[PDB]
Amino acid sequence: DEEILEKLRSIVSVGDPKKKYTRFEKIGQGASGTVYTAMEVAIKQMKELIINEILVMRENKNPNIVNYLDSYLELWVVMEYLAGGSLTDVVTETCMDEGQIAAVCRECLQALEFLHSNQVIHRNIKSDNILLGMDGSVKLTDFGFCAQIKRSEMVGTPYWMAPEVVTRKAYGPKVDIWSLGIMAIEMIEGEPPYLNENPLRALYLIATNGTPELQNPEKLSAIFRDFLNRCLDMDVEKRGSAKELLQHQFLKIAKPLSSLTPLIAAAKEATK
Ligand SMILES: O=C(c1cc(CO)ccc1Cl)c1c[nH]c2ncc(-c3cnn(C4CCNCC4)c3)cc12
Repeated sequence: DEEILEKLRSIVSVGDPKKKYTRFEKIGQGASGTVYTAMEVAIKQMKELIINEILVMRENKNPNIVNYLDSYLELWVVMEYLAGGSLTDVVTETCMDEGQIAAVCRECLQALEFLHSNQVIHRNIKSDNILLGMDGSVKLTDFGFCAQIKRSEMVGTPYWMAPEVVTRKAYGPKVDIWSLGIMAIEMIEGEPPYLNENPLRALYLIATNGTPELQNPEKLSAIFRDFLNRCLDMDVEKRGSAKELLQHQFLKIAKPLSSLTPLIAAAKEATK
């Protein structure tokens, strides 16, 4: 209703975006809207959720969060451009080693530590929401499902949701730790657990089986298996916080972020 639209209109910038930005080039299509490149920036063209998202993004700037630049009123959102694409492209088309996985996990944990200390829960951590820079920069985006703080809304993407979310229990920031654990499984196996199943049967599987099992756990080092176990603990109090996990031994084997640029080149070659 008009009252929420007025609040949204008071938040967006005024002036012609067609006059501030040039060289529009379409680079994608999805559920939300159409993504363009301009001058380098990335512009997504598409109620109370759009307000929460713009507000949370302006208020929570961090080097491990894609920079929100501007918005215009149908609704255009201007972000920094990360030319290396998404982590999804890398996870589905390449074999990442433990040093590369640890580098990505560390970057994601730094973004989560920042968010959780600012009482923000992302609730939609997945490889699709991780953007890569041409230098190997790792950044988090899509704050549409975020909540400012316990919660009990069944919010997220089925395959990456924590059991306490799926079962509609009072939950906290550690739901993002579980989702990161699922994203580390994506990095290992190419997919989150139960992707072959329909989203509802995955929800039942998360609620009944709990901690998912790896297809080949013997292939992982002892320190990596432990890191995953701390991410995917059933008991929320036992599950590690972002601050605690930043000190885990697994992150000490992290390779420089430059080690990710051959993966970006491989993903770009596979998806052409
Ligand atoms: O999309 C968003 C976005 C997200 C939100 C969150 O709601 C808000 C607003 C925006 Cl503008 C991006 C923000 N910065 C980006 N930097 C790079 C890319 C990028 C690079 N390559 N690709 C594609 C993937 C499909 N295949 C062809 C290549 C996309 C996308 C964005």
